[PDB]
Amino acid sequence: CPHIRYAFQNDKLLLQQASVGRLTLVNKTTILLRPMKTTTVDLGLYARPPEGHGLMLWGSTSRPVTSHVGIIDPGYTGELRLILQNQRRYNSTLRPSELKIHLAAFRYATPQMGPINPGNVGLDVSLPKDLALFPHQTVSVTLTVPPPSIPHHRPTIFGRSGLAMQGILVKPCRWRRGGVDVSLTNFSDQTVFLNKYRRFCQLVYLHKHHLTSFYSPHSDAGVLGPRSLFRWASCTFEEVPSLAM
Ligand SMILES: O=c1ccn([C@H]2C[C@H](O)[C@@H](COP(=O)(O)O)O2)c(=O)[nH]1
Repeated sequence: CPHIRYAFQNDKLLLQQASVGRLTLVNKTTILLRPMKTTTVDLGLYARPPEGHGLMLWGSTSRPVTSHVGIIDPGYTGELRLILQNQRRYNSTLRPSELKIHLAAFRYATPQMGPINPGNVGLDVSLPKDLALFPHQTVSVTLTVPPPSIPHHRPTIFGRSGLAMQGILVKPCRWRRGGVDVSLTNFSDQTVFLNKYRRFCQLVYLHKHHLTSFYSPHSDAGVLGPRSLFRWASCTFEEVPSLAM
């Protein structure tokens, strides 16, 4: 893996380290999460993945907060943001050091082809039926028609940022042979009506090397869960201050 070029400037976050292909930031200040609303963290972070790679952005905390897992497209030169949701019906705070923010790369592949719909990592997946997502509840839907097989890669499902901003998170998961149950959780106070054919998540083909059952400083259960640990590419971070905007 060639360098991940990056820039970082934000006095409210600490760069903890950039090690074995993962950069980790921590919050220096208290972050307040209102209930029933999105909290976004403007990271002051910019990054460009080497050829053949995308970037994965995720948050980790033991507090009752759920973060969107962000798929970062290779041509994206804007600022990175972390999108957070409050699990509780009261204010939740992340005191300094309670939030870790991780960025790391991965190889991905793209099929040439609803239900599965310019350089983006993920292909949009459409809703097979209308769903009403009531406030503070989860709704699940099954995708059974298998996506194209790509040698040495594994299909996986992630959310998109647009729905995350409206309080709707997708739990990322592997799309195995036999089908996948996709769970959408509404962290808002508003019932959201998603209609048939609406894009609701994205299919991403990770190189098989990026899923492992082994725990180490090279993998993390925070992305797709504890069965399918995410093992990022072993790239080097290279600071390029000019990238900051
Ligand atoms: O958590 C995220 C997810 C995405 N992005 C940026 C990088 C992506 O290329 C772009 C669009 O993301 P989606 O709408 O496809 O999620 O926004 C973020 O800053 N944070």
